Amino acid sequence: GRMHAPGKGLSQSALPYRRSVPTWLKLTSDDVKEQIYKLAKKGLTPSQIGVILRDSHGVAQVRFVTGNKILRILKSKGLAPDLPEDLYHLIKKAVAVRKHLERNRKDKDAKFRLILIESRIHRLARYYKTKRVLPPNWKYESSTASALV
Amino acid sequence: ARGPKKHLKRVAAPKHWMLDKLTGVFAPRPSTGPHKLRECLPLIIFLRNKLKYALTGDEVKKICMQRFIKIDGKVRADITYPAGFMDVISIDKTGENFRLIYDTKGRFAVHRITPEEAKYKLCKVRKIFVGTKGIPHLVTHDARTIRYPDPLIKMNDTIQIDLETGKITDFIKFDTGNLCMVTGGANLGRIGVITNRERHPGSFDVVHVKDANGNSFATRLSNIFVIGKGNKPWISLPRGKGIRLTIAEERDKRLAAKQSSG
Amino acid sequence: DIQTERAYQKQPTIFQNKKRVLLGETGKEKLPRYYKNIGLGFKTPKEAIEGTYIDKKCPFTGNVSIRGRILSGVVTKMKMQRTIVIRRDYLHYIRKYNRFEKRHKNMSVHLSPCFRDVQIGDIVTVGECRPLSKTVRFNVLKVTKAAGTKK
Amino acid sequence: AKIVKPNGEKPDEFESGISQALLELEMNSDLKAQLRELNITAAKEIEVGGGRKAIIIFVPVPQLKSFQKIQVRLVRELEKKFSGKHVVFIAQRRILPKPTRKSKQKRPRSRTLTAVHDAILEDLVFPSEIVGKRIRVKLDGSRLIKVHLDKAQQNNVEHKVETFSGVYKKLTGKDVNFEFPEFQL
Amino acid sequence: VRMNVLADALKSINNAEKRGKRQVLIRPCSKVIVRFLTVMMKHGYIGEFEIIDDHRAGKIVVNLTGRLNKCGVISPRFDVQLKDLEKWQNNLLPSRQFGFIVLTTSAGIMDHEEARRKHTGGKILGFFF
RNA sequence: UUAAAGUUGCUGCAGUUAAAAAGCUCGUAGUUGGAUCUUGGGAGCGGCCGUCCCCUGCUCGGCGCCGGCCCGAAGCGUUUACUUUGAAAAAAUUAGAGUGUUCAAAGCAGGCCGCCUGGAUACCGCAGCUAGGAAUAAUGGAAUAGGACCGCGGUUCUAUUUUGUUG
Repeated sequence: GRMHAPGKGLSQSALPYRRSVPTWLKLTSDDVKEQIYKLAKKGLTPSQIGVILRDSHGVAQVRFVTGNKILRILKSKGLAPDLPEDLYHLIKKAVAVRKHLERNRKDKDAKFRLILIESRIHRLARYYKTKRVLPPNWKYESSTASALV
Repeated sequence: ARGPKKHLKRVAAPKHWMLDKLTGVFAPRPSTGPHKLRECLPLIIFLRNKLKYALTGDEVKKICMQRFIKIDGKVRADITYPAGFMDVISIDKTGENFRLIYDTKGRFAVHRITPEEAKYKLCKVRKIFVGTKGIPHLVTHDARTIRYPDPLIKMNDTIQIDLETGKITDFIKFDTGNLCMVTGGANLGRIGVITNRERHPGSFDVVHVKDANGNSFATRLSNIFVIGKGNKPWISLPRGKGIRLTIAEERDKRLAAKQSSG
Repeated sequence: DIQTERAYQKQPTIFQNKKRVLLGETGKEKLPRYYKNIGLGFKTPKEAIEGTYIDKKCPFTGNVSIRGRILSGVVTKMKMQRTIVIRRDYLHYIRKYNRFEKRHKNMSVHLSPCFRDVQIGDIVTVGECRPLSKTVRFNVLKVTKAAGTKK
Repeated sequence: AKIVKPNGEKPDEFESGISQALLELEMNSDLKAQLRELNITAAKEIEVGGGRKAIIIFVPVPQLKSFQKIQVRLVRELEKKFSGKHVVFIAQRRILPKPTRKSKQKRPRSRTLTAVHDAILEDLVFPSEIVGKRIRVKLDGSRLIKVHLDKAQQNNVEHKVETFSGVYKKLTGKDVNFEFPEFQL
Repeated sequence: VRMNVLADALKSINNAEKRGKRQVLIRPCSKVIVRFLTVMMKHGYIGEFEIIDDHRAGKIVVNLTGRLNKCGVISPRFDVQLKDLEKWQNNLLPSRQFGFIVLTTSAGIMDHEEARRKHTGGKILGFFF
């Protein structure tokens, strides 16, 4: 089940057993490398790069062709984002929720959802501190929310 | 307790003193001497329980200060004198001498010896000291300070001293391949050969001793008395030669002796 | 950097005022350093050899010996000077409920300035000494870094 | 010559003969456009079960990706130059011991025994890639592995499955049976 | 979420044995599960059991027969000694003529009589009879 | 006061209605955490298997020989819990061996005609010390290459066996 919801949904991907590049693919590893470089220079999430590649380029999985995933390529080239994308989206959602609440005082369930997403932000920040990705002195607070990217 | 103890209860005595319960409240606390309290044997205990020469505590005193018993060549008039390992005791008038060796079990045993073997005594060196004007010194396990020793006597060797002059005659070096026996612990009186000697820095250095029939055991460094150079022992061993018969072979031997005796 | 307090700090084994032939240069002004091997398979570090700190409770350059028990722990706090507190986490067993419990008994050990590359979480080992203070009995023999800290 | 070796020892007469045959094959054909830098490490002839034999070529791993587009014609030229012996390209890989508490960096998972055995099994069947795999455990405690392949490229592979089973039995020691199910395509 | 895969596998095969079916779909895979099922096969309780290879997690299909009474798990893993094991087979086995206790050993996953004759012991796993 | 009490429930209790799920949710300390890493082989006995041996590297030497081989060793080898062995762990007491206190509770005595003995053994929770294995559970190796390896290239402090006796 979800960590903040009573739902028990089962909807996700299903990777095939066959571990081989397709023969009909005409995109070499180099060509998808500057494809990923151009899509990252356009300012996109790596998941957006993956969905764009899988739709408009016919590649099944990048790590089955190149040999590594998108964030490894972006870190090896030197254009990966400083903050991870899911925690950045959670921060932006928290800023949107707070800009709703300090404009609209009387709503309560939105404050409940704000508490839930703040707990999610805290747990993901604790995991990133444990994995030594975030700095150990990093701390999220509301008073520097909109000033933060 | 504001001072040293002077009494000793009967059930607080060591087990190798080999007493009973329903005789008296107290036990003979030995006078201070060369040997420790739990590792020695009083003269009253030997003369009243082992040799059966006396029955009460006054008869032992009469025999003791009658000037009849000589301890390592010196006459002693203390009934609670500590007698320990290889303490040569002699009776001059009836011509008997005893050597105190631990037997196959955890106790002392009576062992009559010839007078020619009663003239010397094997004893273990404890530590090496340097005196005032550059005199090397030896401290022996029965607290015999000997001046000017042989230069090849090390920390854990065994020297042989004539009881009439106090000097060193011959020695045994601490090495593998020498006949050894243990003084204290779970193993006591077993005669064996040193094979291994494991060195642990900052703690007890255990050794490994193999018996003459195929048994092996491990004891500490302080629980070592070297008695021979090879296979031949330098002293007369007691009965059984210290083989530590197990309970099955002991039962079989006792049953065979009972069947043969009838 | 040195000679902070109201008395001179020196090592009372060496003589620091030997009279040379010249009392000028080229052979002087390099004072000898007193050090010893503490034993138990431990190796003295270079910081105790070429350092300039002065101690009386250091296991290498000092008047304290190492004997007894060898323990280990994790460094928790570095607040009081020249000595630190470590944490020993151990498991205790109950005969009735056949299940363990973890316990901690923190206690203060002595850190010489020889080991100054110490942060919170570093694993250290200690050796038993004579009482150096009211609650300090142990001296640190070596330091081991924790995970990460690759800088 | 054509053959090189990571070990500093002279190659034997059989692998030198295979190297000379490969050099002749690229000499009198158009293979020289794709074999200027590509070479051979080792060769071995082993008794495949029955009256027919086969040869095994040890190839370095980074050269097998170059060979992966080339095996369409080399194999058929190798049975046509020989009498009837099949040729199998098995990549060489190093099997490292497990780092125990007795016996330096991390041994990667790619060099582990299971990984190199699965990679040998994958490189064993080049035109028919892996679509299914089952393991049978009989009453004797032994493991009978089974390999299921696709319904594409059957007629050129189905006469060499016993050769693959024999060389996998000799190289590893595991009984592997090959089957062609008709499931997806 | 899931803690022990052996507990779920043993509960699933016990339920499918009580309902009287012949094939059981064990969805996790583990070395201890394969070794436990191998011990049960070697002591004549099951038949041909499968290992379905997959790049996610293997699945085990067993050939049941009308031979198993109950197989279970002792959670958490209790360590035993050689003298301590006698109380465990006193209060866990239904009889002394049959039944087995599988316990973890440095020699491998292996039952209690063999661990007795090899003079060893370790953490417990489960039981079957 | 103990057993009966499975009426304190770790083994081993109950929580819809008999006593008892906080109104609901987040959350720190605590407790519990998925798969995955060396498989398989050989010399042979009883006739494929229940017992036998084999799959960590380096500075000095005794079991043997003709500067060349094996054996051993001053000294080092990723750390834990778990598991088996070893040391030590006072006696009495608890089991327990011997012994016709007339039996027994006892006690460590006693039996042949000066002789022969016994006065054992096990247990001693845990914690500290040691030696074979790493299956089980948790940590760490390198991703900013301040990663291994190989032979080269620059900067310093110190050792008597020597530039004809001696400075």
